[PDB]
Amino acid sequence: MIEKAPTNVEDRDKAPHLLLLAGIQGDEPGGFNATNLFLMHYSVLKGLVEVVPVLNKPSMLRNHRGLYGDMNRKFAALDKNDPEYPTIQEIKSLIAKPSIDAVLHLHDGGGYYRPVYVDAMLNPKRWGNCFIIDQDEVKGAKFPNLLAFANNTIESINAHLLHPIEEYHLKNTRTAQGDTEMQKALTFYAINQKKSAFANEASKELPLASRVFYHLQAIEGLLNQLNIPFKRDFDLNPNSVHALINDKNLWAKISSLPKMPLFNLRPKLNHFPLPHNTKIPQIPIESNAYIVGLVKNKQEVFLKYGNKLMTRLSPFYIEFDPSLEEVKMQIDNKDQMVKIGSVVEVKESFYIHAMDNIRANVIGFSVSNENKPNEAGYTIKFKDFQKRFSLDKQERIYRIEFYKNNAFSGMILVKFV
Ligand SMILES: N[C@H](CCC[C@H](N)C(=O)O)C(=O)O
Ligand SMILES: [Ca+2]
Ligand SMILES: [Zn+2]
Ligand SMILES: [Zn+2]
Ligand SMILES: [Zn+2]
Ligand SMILES: [Zn+2]
Ligand SMILES: [Zn+2]
Ligand SMILES: [Zn+2]
Ligand SMILES: [Zn+2]
Repeated sequence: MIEKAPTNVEDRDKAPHLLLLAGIQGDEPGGFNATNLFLMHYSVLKGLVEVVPVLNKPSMLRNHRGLYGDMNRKFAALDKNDPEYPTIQEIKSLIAKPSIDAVLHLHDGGGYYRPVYVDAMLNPKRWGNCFIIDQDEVKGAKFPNLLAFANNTIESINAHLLHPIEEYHLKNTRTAQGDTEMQKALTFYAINQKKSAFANEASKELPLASRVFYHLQAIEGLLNQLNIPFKRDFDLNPNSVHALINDKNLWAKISSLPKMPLFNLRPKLNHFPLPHNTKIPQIPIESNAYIVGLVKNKQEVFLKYGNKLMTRLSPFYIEFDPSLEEVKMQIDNKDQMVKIGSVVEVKESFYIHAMDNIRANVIGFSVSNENKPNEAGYTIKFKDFQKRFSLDKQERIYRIEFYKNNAFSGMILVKFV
């Protein structure tokens, strides 16, 4: 759970409080790319929006809906030995908090919903491009009139239509009065705790940038009805949405290793160091996005950005000695100290100074065939590199690794501008 709040605490009580959820199935990327882009490029000026950007992370990592069955069918009867029993108990705690007024759950669904039959793709049994409620009202809620909030939200979405077929409509499922599937579902538990709950569906038949465009129009619409004010730093059209999701300024950081670009990496990275006696889900990880992770696949380890594969790691396990903090280096004529885990920019040349009990291996450069080398003490230029060992496709980024006895001591990266 991540909060999105005003930079000054005084404003938190000044507007209502929304709970925003997505990723309860791992194969619905419109939903969790939208929660991600909201977290990165928007600001909430009054009130609060709490976000769980992906509820079932093990499944998002395996591009699979469910893994332990459906998570959106486990809010009623549930055996105490079920594997996700602890996780739904926590989600139930989040919904039931006093300070939460409203809930929005984001989905991607098949076809295009219509309130009457038209053909196989367009009918009341489909889920795509609609906005959803359990009941027309909820006696006891702060905002009890579900039906009106929905209709004004839909009006807003339709003023910005790309093409005529994507038009939005309302869908009421009348949950308390018949169908037993929605009785086991998330929003029905939420109205039983007297909260106003909603769902948005975008059609699985659209390219990713269009699905996200509509998930963002829906959020922008609902926040307007609740009077939670906001600001974004970009123009909302499909071309601009495509350019923020595929942004060349995105990064990820594994354990104590340095920051790496997300896009334009090589497909496979070899002899990549990782800590021993530590199961893969326990290895720390960081990014300027909220949907990044690691997952074990036979012998390799995969780096994921939502459902996109960004590179395959071929690892090797070794103790991580934390003793070494910094290293001395010359860059474009000037001597300086550089901390373990940095990135540095070079126009012409660099040089590494030697150390006690520490060994250094510049990956892509070599001076002999001895397989545990020490390449401290050489003046090195761009033309001295074997370009195939670069970390990127543009052939400008290279690794430097440090060792002591049988232990890994740290990494640094160089970038040729
Ligand atoms: N395709 C979805 C519809 C979303 C239902 C909504 N009430 C929620 O789960 O919050 C499903 O079959 O569950
Ligand atoms: Ca080397
Ligand atoms: Zn921005
Ligand atoms: Zn049992
Ligand atoms: Zn779904
Ligand atoms: Zn219509
Ligand atoms: Zn795209
Ligand atoms: Zn392999
Ligand atoms: Zn020296």
